[PDB]
Amino acid sequence: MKKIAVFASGNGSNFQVIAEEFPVEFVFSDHRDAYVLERAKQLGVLSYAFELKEFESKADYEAALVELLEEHQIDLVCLAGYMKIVGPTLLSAYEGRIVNIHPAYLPEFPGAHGIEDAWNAGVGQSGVTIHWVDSGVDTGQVIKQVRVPRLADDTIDRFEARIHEAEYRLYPEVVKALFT
Ligand SMILES: [Cl-]
Ligand SMILES: [Cl-]
Ligand SMILES: [Cl-]
Repeated sequence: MKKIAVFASGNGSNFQVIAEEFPVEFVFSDHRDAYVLERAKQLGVLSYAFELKEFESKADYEAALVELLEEHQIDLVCLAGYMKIVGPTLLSAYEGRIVNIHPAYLPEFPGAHGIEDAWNAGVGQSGVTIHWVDSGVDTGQVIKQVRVPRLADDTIDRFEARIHEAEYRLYPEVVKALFT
């Protein structure tokens, strides 16, 4: 059985869902004040945290990540709200072992704010994409994709909530197939 690690930069809502249905070795955050650390404390999940400011370069930053992953014998790294590009240091160690979820029907609206990009565009449907991570930005092999509709009386809050709910149901399903 694979040992799973989770990277979350913010609220860590996806981490909450994963940790409830899958045993998580530990969860990392690039923000020492992220709320995902609070959830880990409540779920009894090990949690590490260090910022980019504490390193000379991004290479040294990702070097600490690799050492941390290798120490816990991590077999799969789930990016659940990790708002940072995966550099070559981390890719060289965990190529084809890193999955990521994206609040957009790739390759439509890639980036950090795929929700706002799709909402400002006026497209009738967005989606949720779970894929592998390579050198490119959101250009990995797609594992699972679903469409998320846009309503008439939809605010940016109502629309964002529909995407996140789609993420909470899709992520455990995809991991369930990859976990074993
Ligand atoms: Cl999240
Ligand atoms: Cl997200
Ligand atoms: Cl993303």
